[PDB]
Amino acid sequence: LSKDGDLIVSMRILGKKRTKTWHKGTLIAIQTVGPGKKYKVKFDNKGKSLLSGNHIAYDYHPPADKLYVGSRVVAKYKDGNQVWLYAGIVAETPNVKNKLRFLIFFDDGYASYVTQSELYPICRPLKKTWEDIEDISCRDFIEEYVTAYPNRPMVLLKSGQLIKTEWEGTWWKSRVEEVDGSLVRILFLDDKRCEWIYRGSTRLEPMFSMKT
Ligand SMILES: C=CCn1c(N[C@@H]2C[C@H](c3ccc(OCc4ccccc4)cc3)CN(C)C2)nc2cc[nH]c2c1=O
Repeated sequence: LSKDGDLIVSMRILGKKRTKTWHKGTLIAIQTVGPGKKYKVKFDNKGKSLLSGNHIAYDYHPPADKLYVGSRVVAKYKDGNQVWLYAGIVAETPNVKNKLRFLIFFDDGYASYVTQSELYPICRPLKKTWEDIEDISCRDFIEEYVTAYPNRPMVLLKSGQLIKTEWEGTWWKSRVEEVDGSLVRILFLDDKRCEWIYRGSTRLEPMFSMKT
């Protein structure tokens, strides 16, 4: 093949690497294989990979208003001063309470708000968009969140409040530092990490009680 719909050899594309981060590259081949197609990408760092349609993204931000809770996307994370692209799911479309940003649940647990300009859309997502999440606890969470929506039990926390927050199987004295839309910044008080957590997460002691 040389076309699959709007996918046409030589164009620019994002591809997913074995490290789970995505990188710009050029689509250099399209080959029917099996019931589907596979998509050969030559990355800018000279490398190459043969990716299924759900592991390439288009080099252009989605028209908001085509995006929705469930939408499969790729988004920027800001590792200190590094910047990585990581695949995720849209948990909130923009509105007043979240200061008109998108809440992205990443494939790997984490959550953060972003903007139309920090989002790339995945080319051929599964129908049930979460079925390609490799981590199971996240595949099930996202399934239940998207299906239930607009039901979203969260706890309300105020800046200053003290709570227990789970971390590697143990519950840590911690403190709430800041709240932003559907996320809170917890400070674990023994070892001094901060962490953003979705306020409906069960790592939060209140939410863990509410939910048993
Ligand atoms: C404050 C944020 C830290 N953080 C994070 N970060 C992760 C970082 C993840 C990542 C990013 C870049 C990577 O590639 C580097 C590289 C790897 C191998 C070879 C070569 C290069 C690899 C992994 C991406 N997801 C989005 C967030 N996840 C969670 C979850 C609960 N809590 C937190 C938290 O606190």
